[PDB]
Amino acid sequence: IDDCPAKARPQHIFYRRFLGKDGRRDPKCQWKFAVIFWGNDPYGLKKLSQAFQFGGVKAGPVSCLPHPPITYCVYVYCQNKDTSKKVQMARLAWEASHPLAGNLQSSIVKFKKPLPLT
Amino acid sequence: IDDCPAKARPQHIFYRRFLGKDGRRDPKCQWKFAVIFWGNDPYGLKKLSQAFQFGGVKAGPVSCLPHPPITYCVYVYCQNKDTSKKVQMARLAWEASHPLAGNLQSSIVKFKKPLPLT
Amino acid sequence: IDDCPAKARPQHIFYRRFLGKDGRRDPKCQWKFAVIFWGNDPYGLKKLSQAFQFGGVKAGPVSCLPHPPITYCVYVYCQNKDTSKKVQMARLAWEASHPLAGNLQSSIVKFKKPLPLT
Amino acid sequence: IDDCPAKARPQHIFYRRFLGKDGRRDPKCQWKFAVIFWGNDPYGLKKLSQAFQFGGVKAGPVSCLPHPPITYCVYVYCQNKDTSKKVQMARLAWEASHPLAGNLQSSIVKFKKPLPLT
Amino acid sequence: IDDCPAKARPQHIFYRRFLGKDGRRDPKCQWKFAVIFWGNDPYGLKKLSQAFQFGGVKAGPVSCLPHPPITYCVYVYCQNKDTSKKVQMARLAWEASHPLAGNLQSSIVKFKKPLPLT
Amino acid sequence: IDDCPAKARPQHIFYRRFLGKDGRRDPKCQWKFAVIFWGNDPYGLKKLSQAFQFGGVKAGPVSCLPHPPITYCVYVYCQNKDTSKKVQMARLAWEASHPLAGNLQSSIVKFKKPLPLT
Amino acid sequence: IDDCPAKARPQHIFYRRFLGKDGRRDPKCQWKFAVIFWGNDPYGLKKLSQAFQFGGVKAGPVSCLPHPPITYCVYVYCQNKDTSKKVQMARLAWEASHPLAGNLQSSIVKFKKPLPLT
Amino acid sequence: IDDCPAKARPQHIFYRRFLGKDGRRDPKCQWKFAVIFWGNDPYGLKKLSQAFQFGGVKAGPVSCLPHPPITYCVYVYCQNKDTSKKVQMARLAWEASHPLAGNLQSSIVKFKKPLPLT
Repeated sequence: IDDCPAKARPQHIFYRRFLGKDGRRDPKCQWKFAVIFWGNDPYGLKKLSQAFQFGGVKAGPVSCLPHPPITYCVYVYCQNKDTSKKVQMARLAWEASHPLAGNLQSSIVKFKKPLPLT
Repeated sequence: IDDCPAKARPQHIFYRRFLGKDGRRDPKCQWKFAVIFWGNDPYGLKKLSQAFQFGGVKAGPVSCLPHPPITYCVYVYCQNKDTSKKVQMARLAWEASHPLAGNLQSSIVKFKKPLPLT
Repeated sequence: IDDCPAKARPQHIFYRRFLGKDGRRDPKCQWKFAVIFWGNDPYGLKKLSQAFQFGGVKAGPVSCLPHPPITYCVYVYCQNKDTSKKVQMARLAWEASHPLAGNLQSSIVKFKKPLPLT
Repeated sequence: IDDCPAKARPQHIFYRRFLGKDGRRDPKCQWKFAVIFWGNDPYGLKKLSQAFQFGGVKAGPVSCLPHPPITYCVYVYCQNKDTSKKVQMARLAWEASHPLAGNLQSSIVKFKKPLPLT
Repeated sequence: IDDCPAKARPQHIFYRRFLGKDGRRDPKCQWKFAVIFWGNDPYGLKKLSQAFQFGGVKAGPVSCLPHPPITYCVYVYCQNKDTSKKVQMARLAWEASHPLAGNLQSSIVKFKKPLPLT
Repeated sequence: IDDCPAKARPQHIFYRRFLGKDGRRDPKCQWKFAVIFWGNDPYGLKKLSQAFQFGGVKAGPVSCLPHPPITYCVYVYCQNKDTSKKVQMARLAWEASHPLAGNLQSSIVKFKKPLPLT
Repeated sequence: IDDCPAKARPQHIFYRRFLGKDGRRDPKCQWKFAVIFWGNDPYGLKKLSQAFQFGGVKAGPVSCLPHPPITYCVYVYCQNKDTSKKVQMARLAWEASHPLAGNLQSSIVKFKKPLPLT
Repeated sequence: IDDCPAKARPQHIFYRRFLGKDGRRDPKCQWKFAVIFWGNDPYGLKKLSQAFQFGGVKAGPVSCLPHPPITYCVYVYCQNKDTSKKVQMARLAWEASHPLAGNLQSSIVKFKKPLPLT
């Protein structure tokens, strides 16, 4: 937690408690699952990206989405189907608990072939 | 919210924000789903029971469980499979956000035949 | 049977014969299943609750249901899907065989995560 | 009930109450389902055959089974999957309720193509 | 074949060739499957019943069907789903090959619980 | 039948009777299904190919198979899953009924995208 | 590649690179799968047939299709469901990359019983 | 094609031909599907990102992946399951056809909730 930059620490401590065992170091599992968080606010999305780094849950850098109002997004990568939806619920928890946090719309994601994270 | 007794109001306001549309008045849906919250603490379970009364989510009174340390439990009844697990996540959110709240272990529940709530 | 209070003994002896092996002591099985009996009559529901205590089948205390005419209910917890529906049929048997017994409407119940009874 | 011969009347009245709506006249349903009752006793099987004649449930005459102690059997034909298992439970009810009745072992049966009963 | 009565021998020799391995002595398999042959002609149905006796396929005696023109039927019991439909095709083969044989309408049958033949 | 060359007429008349409705002109159905007949004998396979031409069943010309003893094969194209296996049984019928006919080993075939026959 | 005739070598080298491991020598797998390429051009279909010979992928000789404009076709036999569709994509790749090549319409094929290639 | 920057034009023209109808303007479909291309080379990934912009297929900007040798990735978003795998095959086609192009490893991706592209 000391290693994680300060800005996302309030979030980090929250998610660390929220997720539990399914969020920390389950090597046997394969990572087939991620969850994309998209929002117009780059600031909060960066905080979210910093917020999730774990044994079972990792998040990439902030990224733009295809435009047919720029949409920014950050993918949050998980192990199983449980933690995939649980992270989605983890953020909504923070939004409800902490009103000052922005509202982010997200969808669960399933990958067929495994991803290179272990 | 004025009608709901005070003790569960902090919880109520939380869940009211957490759940959203799937937690309020969806008449078309049939109630096949509930979620049981079991814990040794009657006090917190009573607060939980008072906490959930909604259009899509209703909770019965506190009840004991069969003993082969008395276990108390309160069922929380939902509409669909989404709100069933979402309520389970809603409580865990409160526990993580508010540390002073007790730890309650729970399981999602599926009913075959419909239940008389509309 | 001597231990079980008298009032539910006529029922108990009935269910003991009706259920058989699937109703007595199957430890290998996990309890994912229960069956809720709801009715307006507290008296008969109490008798039902006393009636079911077994190795594979356990019943909690009488409990109220959420009101949008008070409805009382008693959950009857089972091991597998077979005994879950079989108990539902076991009560209907008693109602048909013994006319004096009240009419109780019930639904089979499925739980996702296991329940703490062994 | 007057038309049904006397010997199976005690059974008939029982099953008539036990089965209910799913046992009487549901024309929309197709008969894909039957249930075979096999036992060594021809006497009781004949009584069973006389016992089941209904709108949704019909039973053929007593019949022998292939021998690799003669086994006699009587098929009981139903509409849906509900009534198929319900009849199986209906007999077990009679055996438990009435001890003097013999013990009959039976299995539920599924037919792919429909059967000529309407 | 010498043991099998003469009348069904032309049929027997036919089915013996038609069915093959799946029709003779597969003990590992459980008998969940039968096929009912129903027809108005008792004579041909008796010949059919005599025609099928095998390691994997057995047929009971001729039996009547429930009447809402008497219908007679004979069940032919199999091991797996393959032989169940194969026997249905085996008879149709005989009808097409031998025109003098009567036309019999039949359906494949599935049993949930196993049957006492081994 | 007059149009079909003579050599396969004995077969043709057989299959015409064996197959019935599912073998003649069902336009609503899509052809997703064929059945491949492979054998070392080109002569009999040619007769088989001539034997099957129908509204619901069509057969292509005799063709070789990949060699890692030349294997010849002829595909027989059907409408639904019923007629696909039924044709497989139709040939086995001929082999059993008529001993002089050669023994041909075959497998049912399923195609994902539809085939250009209507 | 030296053994394969020259005309299909440009194709062969292409498919050899395109397919990879799933296209070369996987003995453990069973061949349940093929893919049929149909087209009006016999010339290109012959080139295609010569083009595919592999450890995991084999193609038979050019063959006609049933006519209710002669259609020629060549089946390409695979191991698993992956290579079945991959070959279909492999040809489309060649058509897009090399414009001079003809346009061939094809469908993936599934066989129930295994095929004699190993 | 004039609008698309030059560097990815050779790719663009290729994919435009490869994909066809399923790659251009199918509004009725919902976008549940994307495909992630990950590789160590930022240069080629940028070319890939520029290469895919279509009615049915859109690609976001180049993005990094979580590190437990920096991995860069670019997501390519599709409509249905067909185009999702087809794009994966579309790139492999280019790699096989054009050797000078780098080798990129990728996996198909499924999203539960729809994505905001129409």
